[PDB]
Amino acid sequence: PGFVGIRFCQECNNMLYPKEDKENRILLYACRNCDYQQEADNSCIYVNKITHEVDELTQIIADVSQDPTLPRTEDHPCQKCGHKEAVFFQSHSARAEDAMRLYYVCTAPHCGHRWTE
Amino acid sequence: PAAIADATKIFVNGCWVGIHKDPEQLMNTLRKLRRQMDIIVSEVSMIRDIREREIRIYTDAGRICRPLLIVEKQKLLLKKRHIDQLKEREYNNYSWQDLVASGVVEYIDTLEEETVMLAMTPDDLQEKEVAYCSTYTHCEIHPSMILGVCASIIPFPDHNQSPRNTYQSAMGKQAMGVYITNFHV
Amino acid sequence: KDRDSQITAIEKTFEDAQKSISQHYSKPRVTPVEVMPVSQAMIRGMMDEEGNQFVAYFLPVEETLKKRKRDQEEEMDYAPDDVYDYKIAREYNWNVKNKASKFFIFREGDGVYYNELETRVRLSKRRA
Amino acid sequence: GNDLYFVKLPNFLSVEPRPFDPQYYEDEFEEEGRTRLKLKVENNARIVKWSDGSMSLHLGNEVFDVYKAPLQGDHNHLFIRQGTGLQGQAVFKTKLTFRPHSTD
Amino acid sequence: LLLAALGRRELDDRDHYGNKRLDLAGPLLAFLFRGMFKNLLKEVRIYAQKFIDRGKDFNLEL
Amino acid sequence: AIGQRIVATLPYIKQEVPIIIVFRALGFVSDRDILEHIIYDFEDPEMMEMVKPSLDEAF
Amino acid sequence: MDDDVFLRCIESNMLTDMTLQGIEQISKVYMHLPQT
Amino acid sequence: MIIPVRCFTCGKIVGNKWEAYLGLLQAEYTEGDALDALGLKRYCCRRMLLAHVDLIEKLLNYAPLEK
Amino acid sequence: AKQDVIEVIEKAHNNELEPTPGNTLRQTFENQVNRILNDARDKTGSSAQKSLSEYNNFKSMVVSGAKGSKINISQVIAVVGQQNVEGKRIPFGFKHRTLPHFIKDDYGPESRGFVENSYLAGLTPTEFFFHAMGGREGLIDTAVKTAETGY
Ligand SMILES: [Zn+2]
Ligand SMILES: [Zn+2]
Ligand SMILES: [Zn+2]
Repeated sequence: PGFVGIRFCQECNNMLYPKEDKENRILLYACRNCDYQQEADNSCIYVNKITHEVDELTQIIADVSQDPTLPRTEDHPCQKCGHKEAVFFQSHSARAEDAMRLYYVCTAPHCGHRWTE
Repeated sequence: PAAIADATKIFVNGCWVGIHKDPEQLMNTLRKLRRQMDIIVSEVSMIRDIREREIRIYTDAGRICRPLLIVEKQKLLLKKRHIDQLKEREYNNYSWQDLVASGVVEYIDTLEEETVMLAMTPDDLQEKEVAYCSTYTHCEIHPSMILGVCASIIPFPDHNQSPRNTYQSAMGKQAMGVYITNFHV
Repeated sequence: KDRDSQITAIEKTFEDAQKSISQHYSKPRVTPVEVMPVSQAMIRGMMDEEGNQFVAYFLPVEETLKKRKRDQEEEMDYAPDDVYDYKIAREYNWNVKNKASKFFIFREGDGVYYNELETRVRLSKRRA
Repeated sequence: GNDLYFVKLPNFLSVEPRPFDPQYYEDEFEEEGRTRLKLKVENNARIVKWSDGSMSLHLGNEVFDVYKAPLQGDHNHLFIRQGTGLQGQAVFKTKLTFRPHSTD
Repeated sequence: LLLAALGRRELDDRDHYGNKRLDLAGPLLAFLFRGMFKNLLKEVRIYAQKFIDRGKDFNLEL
Repeated sequence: AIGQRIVATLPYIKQEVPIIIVFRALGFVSDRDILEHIIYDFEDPEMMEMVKPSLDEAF
Repeated sequence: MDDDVFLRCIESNMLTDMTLQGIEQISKVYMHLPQT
Repeated sequence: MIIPVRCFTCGKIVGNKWEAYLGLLQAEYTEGDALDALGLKRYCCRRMLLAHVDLIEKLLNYAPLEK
Repeated sequence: AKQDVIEVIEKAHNNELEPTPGNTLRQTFENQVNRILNDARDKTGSSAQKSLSEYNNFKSMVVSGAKGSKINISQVIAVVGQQNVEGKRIPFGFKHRTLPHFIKDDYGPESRGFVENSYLAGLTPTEFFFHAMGGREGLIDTAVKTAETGY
């Protein structure tokens, strides 16, 4: 499914709101400030992930490998670069109950690969 | 604004003043500057939050901080020559400020302690059968300095129940003695 | 104030530094051992790159690629900003172009004589 | 002969880069004026080596104990650049590194 | 605020001393001095106004 | 009403004020400009949908 | 109101007030054997 | 402020030992050997000499009330 | 006990730990760790208690009921044990740390406030601070309950 992003008008740079064209029976995205209209390409207007199945690997950034206060391990080598050392840490993010899961990051500079066991 | 995504914000005394592209070597430069008593004075706090890309610098008053021994790769910067010059403190006028100016000691505030990895003693910097950290950045001068004036009079306070140490810290203040030398006047 | 006192006071140090010394200033308990009597242009070096302007840093007695550091100018608009390099030949060696990095005073044991040769302008070079 | 004789004196102790000669000296300077004349009268030098290892400055009746700090941040190649050869005939003496800080 | 509401940042701790400041003798006396100097300048304004309204000079010392 | 609205309790004002109103009062009228100032990563729809109620409340 | 807004509103309502099973005001229930 | 006359515990005279104790200490005695030289064998009298703080020497840094 | 807690930590880190009914995974991990450490404290206290002679004066005062308890003997001889703030282990007052001396995300016993020393052995600096935190909790309780109870 995936989320749906906001899209803005091409004239007033205000957000385009959803609207339906009965004549063609087709979804349109129209600005309620100017008189711009656009043919939608997703057909989906709203998405709620109640389960919150978020891949926290996307929230991690490689720069965290520079943190002296994070633990490092030599037991989980990097699959992308083969570096031995890697920092690991827990989710520590709200809305995540099973947050004892460990996320690893490669400490090699300019690799910054992140993964999970 | 499109640049702010990957860039690191820089706050100075709470004001977002700009952004930067390599926060790591910026922090290295600023720490070198503060340890050399260059434009950055010793009491300036410089916190790099890494997960959120802020770098917060503080120069304002009221920030409680404490001195700590900086740590190299896994070694103290306080070599034996500093202790030697400190032993003859009364002849060669080698003082605490020379220790701070040498880049051997650093004042760390409460907010910069969050980004610091402390060694309780230099024994923690020894390579162990299983290394706990191996990437320390500072060391305690002595852990007993966590106590104040009245708790620093308790002998063996780590063998008492803590309420007892609190009650003594309160009762050292009602103890009789000589409150001041010039009490006759 | 006056010059007839300045002439004698400036000569006074030139004379007193040559007397007998046997005592400290704060606690006269330390005995002296020896004495070290006293334009210029110093090329600074970056500690990471580690620059070898001389053969000392290269751990060499003399130049294995030269015999005279003919410090010549980089151009006409750069007298203090010359180009110091240890190359007696027109060879493409390490071209260390000493940029203008504009007290750091220098002296030497000039046969136990009274002089000075303070530096003019701290230049620093890189690998060009 | 070739030993490091580098010293870094502060502003109120700036000694003359040339020997004191009566044809190069003149009267121009005068609590306010007391620190002013001391720039060109007390500021030739004899760096005494003691037995404890430390040095001291001797430019008259007052002694300034100095400390030969050895710095690995300014490793500049100090050299007598006299205008004679091509462009400042730098003579190879001693690389400046250790800076001695004089003070009252 | 959105990072906190999305769970991407932790709520800030009121008790963290990194979030606190110790108002010492200097900054406290400065608060007093600002208030008191403002009151003094006010009193000077009234005193000088009641004189220049008469179209004549006044002594700031008084 | 529908979603979570962001407000701003400014000083010397005894009523909550939508953040979008404050941004427009500072000279940023286009919604794109306001979210450029608020959301720095446009690849993140979560932030976007959570700010959307405030825009919908100030049109 | 338009249809899509009405769907969003009833979505936000159904997800909160639509009682599929159980008794209102009872958040959680734990079943156990009392040892005492 | 001044060396007590007697030991609080036994009542041995320690008042005449403070000056001798200091003279022994500047003679490069250890505090224990100094206390042994003065004949303080019970740890109460050793407590008296070893824990004494001569504050009177600091009170004599102030000029008296009358000249 | 510390190896047992390390094993539970390793299980949780590898997602080899499943929650028990009525608790979240964090709470189940905390329950397991606290059970291990309470078992350690009780076993060590029993060891100290059995070591006592009939001439021991702590045992004399505890036996007569005049003063003290077996837990006091255990804390003086064996181990002081877990320090709790608001009924939980020492909180992460720093960012994912209890003190700057620990690594981030360290749920081990010493990191979170288990005093593995006795009062005769003496507490380490971190044990000293955590014990001061736990004792501050008791002082606050004693000083705050009085007004409500008197009312
Ligand atoms: Zn539009
Ligand atoms: Zn990698
Ligand atoms: Zn006695």
